[PDB]
Amino acid sequence: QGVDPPPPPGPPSFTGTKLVNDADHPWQPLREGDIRGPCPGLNTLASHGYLPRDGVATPAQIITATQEGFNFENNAAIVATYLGHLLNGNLVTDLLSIGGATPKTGPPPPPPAHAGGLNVHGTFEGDAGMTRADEFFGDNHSFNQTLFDKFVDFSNRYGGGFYNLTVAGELRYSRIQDSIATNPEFQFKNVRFITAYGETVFPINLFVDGRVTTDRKLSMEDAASIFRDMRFPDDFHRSAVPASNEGADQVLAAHPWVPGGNADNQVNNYVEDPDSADFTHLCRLYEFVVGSVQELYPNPTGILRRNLIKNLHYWWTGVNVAFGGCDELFPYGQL
Ligand SMILES: *[C@@H]1O[C@H](CO)[C@@H](O[C@@H]2O[C@H](CO)[C@@H](O[C@@H]3O[C@H](CO[C@H]4O[C@H](CO[C@H]5O[C@H](CO)[C@@H](O)[C@H](O)[C@@H]5O)[C@@H](O)[C@H](O[C@H]5O[C@H](CO)[C@@H](O)[C@H](O)[C@@H]5O)[C@@H]4O)[C@@H](O)[C@H](O[C@H]4O[C@H](CO)[C@@H](O)[C@H](O)[C@@H]4O)[C@@H]3O)[C@H](O)[C@H]2NC(C)=O)[C@H](O)[C@H]1NC(C)=O
Ligand SMILES: *[C@@H]1O[C@H](CO)[C@@H](O[C@@H]2O[C@H](CO)[C@@H](O[C@@H]3O[C@H](CO[C@H]4O[C@H](CO)[C@@H](O)[C@H](O)[C@@H]4O)[C@@H](O)[C@H](O[C@H]4O[C@H](CO)[C@@H](O)[C@H](O)[C@@H]4O)[C@@H]3O)[C@H](O)[C@H]2NC(C)=O)[C@H](O)[C@H]1NC(C)=O
Ligand code: HEM
Ligand SMILES: CCCCCCCCCCCC(=O)O
Ligand SMILES: [Mg+2]
Repeated sequence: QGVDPPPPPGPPSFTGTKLVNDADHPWQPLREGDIRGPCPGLNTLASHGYLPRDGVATPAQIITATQEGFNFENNAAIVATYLGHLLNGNLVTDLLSIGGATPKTGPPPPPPAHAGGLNVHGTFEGDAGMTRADEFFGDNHSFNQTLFDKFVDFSNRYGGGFYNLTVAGELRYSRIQDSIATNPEFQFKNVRFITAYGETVFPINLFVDGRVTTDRKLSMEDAASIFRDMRFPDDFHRSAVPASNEGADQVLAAHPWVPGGNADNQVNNYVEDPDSADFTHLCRLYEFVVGSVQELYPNPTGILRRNLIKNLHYWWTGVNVAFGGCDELFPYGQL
């Protein structure tokens, strides 16, 4: 009949480094029905049992898992999780797939809402990823060895054989160029424009062992373990502090870029979108997403309406802090 969704967890009581690849959280292979998707962080958490091993979880579980497993900062966890949930989760059962569609999220929502999981392309998941191919090429969720080979190449060329912030700057730009040249449906706007810079530093801030204090750099062995195998490095210790997108500004600065996309179903035809969110116009992202939610849920009532209102408020609490203040929207009024 429905769940009453609780407010998000706050930061963990203990925020220092610790062993996260421990005896209680062993890597285990996929079973039938287990879901994995485009996020190596969530994938690894599920394969080590920080999340349900089937890859279906509540927002609350996802937040706590990203904190426990990686020391993902609380507000960043809230912004990412409720974004994912609002667009791609089942608001009634309070369950989100970290990958594709599954009966495990429960009775489907009214169309055009889908609860189809983080795999759904075009509003959250998008193009020019590091180890995943653009949806246009037919698979936006699987690890892609050719792309990981480029990751290794760029690490060799710019990072001494390791992934560091210099490499991030170069790889991000190059991957944008690849999509311009090869993908006629390439989009790099709104949510994707913002998340694409954060994701390039997460390997440095979160996949590098927390006992490394200076010269933070990720080995290709550790990268492959997480990105491909969904496995923590042996004896992996999380970041010694809550962290998220530190250094993403410098990635952009290395190759200034403007939100937009290839126009008119043609390659090498990138047109700027002046209405898109960008890093000095973050609240546009809030407004865009609320708009998208209204398209998914044009006239909700009952538990669905209630759970939408709550989840929108939950998300806003994170957005308000992370974006430095946005006016809360109330598309369905109040409870
Ligand atoms: C990601 O990982 C990558 C890979 O590890 C990493 O890249 C390293 O980046 C650092 C910088 O961040 C590199 O170090 C810098 O190198 C600068 C350039 O070095 C060249 O030029 C030096 C200066 O040249 C002057 O003097 C010569 C005459 O000697 C003259 O011709 C020039 O015109 C100019 O006037 C030169 O000394 C240097 O040569 C020495 O070193 C090389 C080896 O690199 C050696 O072969 C030579 O025999 C000689 O010993 C070289 O040709 C350098 O300028 C810069 O120095 C700054 O810091 C010093 C203090 O240490 C200051 O005194 C100085 O004023 C500068 O401000 C610095 O050392 C490093 O070499 C990279 N490593 C690799 C593997 O490429 C990224 O940093 C990582 N990214 C992140 C964010 O972590
Ligand atoms: C893993 O990920 C990679 C990268 O996303 C995928 O490989 C790409 O596959 C696409 C589709 O097959 C390739 O697209 C085609 O590229 C041509 C240009 O290629 C050259 O130039 C690029 C850089 O500019 C190099 O990376 C590449 O090595 C080549 O030297 C274009 O000419 C093609 O355009 C035609 O098709 C499009 C789409 O219909 C039309 O819009 C055009 O008008 C035109 O008719 C085309 O876009 C792409 O080159 C591949 N890249 C690489 C690096 O291989 C893998 O498929 C993916 N999968 C796995 C499992 O590996
Ligand atoms: C907190 C909730 C999280 C959500 C909802 C989430 C969601 C996503 C999604 C949808 C993508 C694909 C983006 C795209 O294709 O445009 C992605 C990619 C990524 N996520 Fe997560 N993520 C979360 C937490 C984390 C954490 C904690 C980490 C690291 C510890 C992480 C690291 C990454 C990285 C590195 C990528 C990029 C993979 C690539 O480009 O190859 N995420 N995430
Ligand atoms: C100052 C930058 C604020 C960053 C807002 C990012 C919005 C959602 C983040 C999702 C990150 C991820 O892919 O895990
Ligand atoms: Mg993608």
